[PDB]
Amino acid sequence: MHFNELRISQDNRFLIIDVSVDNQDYFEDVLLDSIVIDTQDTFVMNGPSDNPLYIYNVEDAYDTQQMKNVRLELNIQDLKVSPCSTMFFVYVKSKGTPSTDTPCGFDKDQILGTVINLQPIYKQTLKYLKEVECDCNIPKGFIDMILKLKAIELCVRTGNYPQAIKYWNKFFIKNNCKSPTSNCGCYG
Amino acid sequence: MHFNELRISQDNRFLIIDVSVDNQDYFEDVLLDSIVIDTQDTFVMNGPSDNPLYIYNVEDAYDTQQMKNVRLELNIQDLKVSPCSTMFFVYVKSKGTPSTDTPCGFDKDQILGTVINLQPIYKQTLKYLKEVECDCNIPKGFIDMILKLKAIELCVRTGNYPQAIKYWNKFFIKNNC
Amino acid sequence: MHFNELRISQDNRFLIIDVSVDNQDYFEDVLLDSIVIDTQDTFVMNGPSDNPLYIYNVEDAYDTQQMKNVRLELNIQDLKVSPCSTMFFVYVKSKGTPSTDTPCGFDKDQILGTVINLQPIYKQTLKYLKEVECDCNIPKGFIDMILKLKAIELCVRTGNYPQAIKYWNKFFIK
Amino acid sequence: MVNNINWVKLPVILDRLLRHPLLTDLNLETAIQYTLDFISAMGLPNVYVDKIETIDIKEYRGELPCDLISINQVRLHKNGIALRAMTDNFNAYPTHGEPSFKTQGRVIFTSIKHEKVDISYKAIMLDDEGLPLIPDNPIFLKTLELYIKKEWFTILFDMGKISPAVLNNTQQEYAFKAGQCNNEFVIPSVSEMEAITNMWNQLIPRVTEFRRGFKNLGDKEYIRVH
Amino acid sequence: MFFTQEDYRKIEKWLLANS
Amino acid sequence: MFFTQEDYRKIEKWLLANSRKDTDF
Amino acid sequence: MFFTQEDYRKIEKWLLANS
Amino acid sequence: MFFTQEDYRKIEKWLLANS
Amino acid sequence: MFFTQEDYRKIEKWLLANSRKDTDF
Amino acid sequence: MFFTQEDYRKIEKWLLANS
Amino acid sequence: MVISINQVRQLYVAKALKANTAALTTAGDIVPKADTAKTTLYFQSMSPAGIVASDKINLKHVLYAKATPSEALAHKLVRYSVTLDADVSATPVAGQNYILRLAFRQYIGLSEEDQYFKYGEVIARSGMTASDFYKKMAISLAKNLENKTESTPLVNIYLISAAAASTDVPVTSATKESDLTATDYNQIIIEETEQPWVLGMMPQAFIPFTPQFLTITVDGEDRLWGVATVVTPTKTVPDGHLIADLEYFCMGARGDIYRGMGYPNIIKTTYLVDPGAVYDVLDIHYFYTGSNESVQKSEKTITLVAVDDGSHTAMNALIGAINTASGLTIATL
Amino acid sequence: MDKMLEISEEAITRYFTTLSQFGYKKYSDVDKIIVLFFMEEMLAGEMSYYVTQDDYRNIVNALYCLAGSTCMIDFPMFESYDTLVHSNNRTFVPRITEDSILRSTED
Amino acid sequence: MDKMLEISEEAITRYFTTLSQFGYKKYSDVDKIIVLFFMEEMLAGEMSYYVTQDDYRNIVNALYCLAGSTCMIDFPMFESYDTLVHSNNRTFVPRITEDSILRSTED
Repeated sequence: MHFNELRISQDNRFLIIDVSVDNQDYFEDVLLDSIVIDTQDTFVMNGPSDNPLYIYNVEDAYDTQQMKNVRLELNIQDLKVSPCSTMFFVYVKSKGTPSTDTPCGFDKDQILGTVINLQPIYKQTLKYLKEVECDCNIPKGFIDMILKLKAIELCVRTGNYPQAIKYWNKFFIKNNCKSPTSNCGCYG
Repeated sequence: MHFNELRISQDNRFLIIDVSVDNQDYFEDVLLDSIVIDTQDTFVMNGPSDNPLYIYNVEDAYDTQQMKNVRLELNIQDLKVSPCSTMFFVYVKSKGTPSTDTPCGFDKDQILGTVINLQPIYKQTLKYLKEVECDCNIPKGFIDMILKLKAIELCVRTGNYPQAIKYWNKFFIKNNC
Repeated sequence: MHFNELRISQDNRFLIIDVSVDNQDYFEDVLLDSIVIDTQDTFVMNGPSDNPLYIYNVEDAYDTQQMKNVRLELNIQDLKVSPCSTMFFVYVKSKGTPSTDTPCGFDKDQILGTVINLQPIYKQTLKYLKEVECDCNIPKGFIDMILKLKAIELCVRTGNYPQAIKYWNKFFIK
Repeated sequence: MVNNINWVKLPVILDRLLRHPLLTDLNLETAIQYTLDFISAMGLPNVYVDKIETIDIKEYRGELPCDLISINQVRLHKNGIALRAMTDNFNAYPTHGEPSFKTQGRVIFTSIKHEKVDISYKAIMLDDEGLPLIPDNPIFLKTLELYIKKEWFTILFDMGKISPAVLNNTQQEYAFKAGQCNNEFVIPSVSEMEAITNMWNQLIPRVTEFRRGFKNLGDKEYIRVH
Repeated sequence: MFFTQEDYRKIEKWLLANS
Repeated sequence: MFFTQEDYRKIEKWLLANSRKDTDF
Repeated sequence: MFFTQEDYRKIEKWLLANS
Repeated sequence: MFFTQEDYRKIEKWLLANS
Repeated sequence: MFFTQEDYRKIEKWLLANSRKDTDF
Repeated sequence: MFFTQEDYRKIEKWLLANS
Repeated sequence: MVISINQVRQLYVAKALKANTAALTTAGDIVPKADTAKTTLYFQSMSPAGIVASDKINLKHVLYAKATPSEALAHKLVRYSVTLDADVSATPVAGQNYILRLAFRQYIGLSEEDQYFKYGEVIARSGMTASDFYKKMAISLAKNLENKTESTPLVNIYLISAAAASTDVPVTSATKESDLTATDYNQIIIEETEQPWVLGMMPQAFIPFTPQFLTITVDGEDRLWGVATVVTPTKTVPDGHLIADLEYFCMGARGDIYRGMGYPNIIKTTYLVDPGAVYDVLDIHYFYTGSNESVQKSEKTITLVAVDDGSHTAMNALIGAINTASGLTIATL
Repeated sequence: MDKMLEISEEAITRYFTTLSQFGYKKYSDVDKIIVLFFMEEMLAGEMSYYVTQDDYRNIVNALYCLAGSTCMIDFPMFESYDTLVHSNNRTFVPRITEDSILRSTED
Repeated sequence: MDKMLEISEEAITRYFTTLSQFGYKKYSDVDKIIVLFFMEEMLAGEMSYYVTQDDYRNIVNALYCLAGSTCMIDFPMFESYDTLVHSNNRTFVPRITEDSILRSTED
């Protein structure tokens, strides 16, 4: 199993999820069970919390490739959370048994992916961007913002998620952005 | 729409563009229209500039799902530009009306993809690492290059392409590869 | 899989390699595969490098328990390297699947063993002891040599072979 | 200088100042300021790092390095001819000779339009931290200690927290050690006295070592035998 | 700018409206 | 690409420069 | 949105082409 | 690297995995 | 000598540069 | 784990040899 | 042949590799010998009357050691597609005289002032197509350039049919009009040929040519008649004649500088190369330096030559035995 | 444009916010504000018809000197999804282990 | 690699731990952190295809200058069972007090 598109729309409306089982020929019998959305405030070390933010069972739909690829486009206003000061954990639960002879560690029934809105972080980094031009001084703000982002990236891709929330709360929980205008806009 | 792969070939002879349209149930009616290549000299903010480097029309190649996927391998030396010292901008257009159930924000006809050659940066990093191997001191130029690359990355991801051109032309223009 | 003796001959003419597979019951299926020799010039962290110094494939010698134990004696001059100023890296491989009852971490196909010539070090220690005999003062070069040897020991036992070669080339060759 | 400038970190001075119970509130923040003040007030050239760095001239103007404090010389990169101070009042201004230069800030105003120039300049030896790095000469350390002590006692005496005799003694000691340090860092070594001797005794005087980088200021002046 | 054909058709449509 | 009213106003203001009325023949 | 002169040239020329 | 044969068999096994 | 999915991904991305489809004959 | 260019060259050549 | 040297050039033939001193039995073997402290490389060979050695290559005083294959030393024979110029007239007009002139430039001498001009001529008639015209001019050139009376082989001419379009039909001074039965001849390919070679006395050099045309006055205008475009070459001259004259020269350093001068009394050197075999060349160029004020350089080179069999087997084993013994990175060709 | 208007509105609002908290802004910065809203006026009126694409290029490159110059003028953020190093999501699908005459082969 | 990841995570975590305890880290060491994570993303990205084994040697031998440079970066520990002088566990077993024409013999 893997993630194809894990992103928040830059208009700060939609938490885009697009998961698909891996295409190898041992992964026929493995299907998708459910999608659990969780936040930094309701996180647990192992598996989803018992108080998630949103649950979506895949099998409550057409009943096979339609299962093997799923996409959610949740409106964040419905979830009653801020698109910018919120960091989401997307758990995807599998339903089935991979055929034997697979190399071990590919038969992971659960996969987890972290989501953040980088646009306000780029807004903060653009402030210190021009320090790169000036010589004779260290671009201290630019380096600080780069290290702040890289800490969260590193702590996510290593699985050290709790320290990732600690850094996120320290740094970016006070991020501000323009809330999506609920009345839709004319453009194209 | 989106990009599948967008890079310069490892042989420094081709500029690869592979475009595909999103698989969405509301993008059946959307196809691909054209591919426009611009450099840091002709780039303009409001869409592709006039007198572009290379205009490509997709209905010439094919004789409907073929229209939804396009791949190119443009010999850069035919474009009459330096593969090392050029910053290609690749625009793509849709020529299609998505469905009425399209979520707000996804009905963007145009996209943009920036391209640079990574060999010169690689060779510069190897030179700086070789300097580091002597006396285990980091040259300040190495940190400067890293942070200038980060600045160009931030400018590109934020859409501030003119200042990215400024930084590129000022700092990284003289490149050996 | 382990080493029985990995030594350079006292005559400074042969490089002795005597490998064996462990005696525990669940390496019955496992055999010995090959012997790859690298120096301080051609080493790479990720296994043996390309263009190695000397490759050896063990089916060639024999015509199955004979294949579990191997002994080599390479004339170092035939390898076209200096026996006194060369640090050899000796890789070995298994080409065999252990049973399913193996305790975790024991199933590793590859090992490595570093080799150097102790004769020059012995001569340096004898020279420094001769210096000590005169006036009973410890030369500081002797303590430096001792501590640098201990540094290379620590680097080898921790697996930090790059800095190990750096120290070797910087101190015990030049 | 007879002795060598072995470098040590700044808090070596706070090792020595804070022995005094009346100087216990001094800090590295104060040490940095008063140390820079002492370095400049003494103006000893052996304390600065000699560096050479080339720049290009765009049009009678060039960008100056960041750490520059003083310029030993400026020369043309291709000829090697050294530059002189620019006495001209209308250098880069046209209406309707020997090259020269001038430096104020981060800009150097040369009399050449487009050329590369070599600048031999002096800077400060820094630490792994971006801080000044001081000589460990105990004369220098004692004089800097006395400078910081004298400043702090001047403040306390303006407050009325120090007897005037104490401040007078501190100023006297600092004055003597300032003279001592000035002479220590200035008086030539034996190898420098050979250079001075070769410069001094010249049957045919040499008066054009500025054109070169004073390379031959110290060469011996050998007369052939006839 | 490129002004693909449907933009020209939009311009025609608008202009021809109060025609 | 979406055009709003002011873009159309600019287009008409440009086209008015080139054109005349029948009386102007 | 912002038009240059060349945009107006394109629009007007293409309109006359269709008249 | 010095690849063993069985590693190559693994590579082709996993490549023909998406056969 | 164990391979993870990522290593196989690198192998794929290398091999894709060398191979082409039926249409490209 | 890490690959270099030569590793990929060996892998692809060994693939093509047996195809 | 006589070549230029960088103060010496010595050649040794690698007809076999033996890896040890006591195994040199056949003449022409080679053993690259070097000590374990990589300071000296030298080559012991088995000469036909004893064991010889090379000069002692100081391995730090090496400038380049690059081995060159057998196909990078083969002369490609240039071609010329002679056709009718379609913009003048697609078909030959029935009155004019159609002459082709071949302009040679090093006919007997070495200069381009020592020229030679051979011709071919057809009078065109009515009803004569383009294919019937090329059938008439390849006979006219083969009776000029490929006759049995010419003192030197100058060029080789062929015709090309439009059905085949790749295979050459050769036309010599015995071929008639009735032998060539094709109505679709569309070009005449004129190809350079291999000049004779006598060992050491007549080296491998060639005679170049450029086909030039006369005028046909198509409409009261003296328009040139044709166009000659150079085609990519197909036939190669192999490397046997170059290395056999290269060994013949380089034996003069270690041996007699004369080779037969005075013939009751020669020292007849027995050579090892076959002139009908193609060879690979490795040229190690090193120098000499005294360890004193005289750091001035005396350049040398040692050329080793091994037989090519198509897969470069005999040379790639020679390079590897030099690589491990001496510690040099000669690129395996 | 519709974005120069937003940038100028933000800039003058920040200017008067500073003049509310403080009673002073650098006139070297008021000069940049003046340049900014002069350009906003000129491009959004009857004077834009003299603008070529070269003029547009020069105008944009001159305006971006104002971008991070002050706190009032800030770097604009546009909708972009690109980068200097794009991803490779192509998939490998071998056919019947079939090598071509020289290259490998997929679907 | 999977280890440059661990070293980079450790280094930046230590950096921010120091900025939590103190309010200052030497920028001469922030330079080393920058070089380290820049290298790791260089080697775990789309630019890992341009590296030869000589380049790998150079990169490793240049990164080992950062090993003990600061407390943030440490000497990595690998699973090793070797040493500069090995133990001789071979055993001696002659055959009924026999010898060869010159020397001793065993089983």
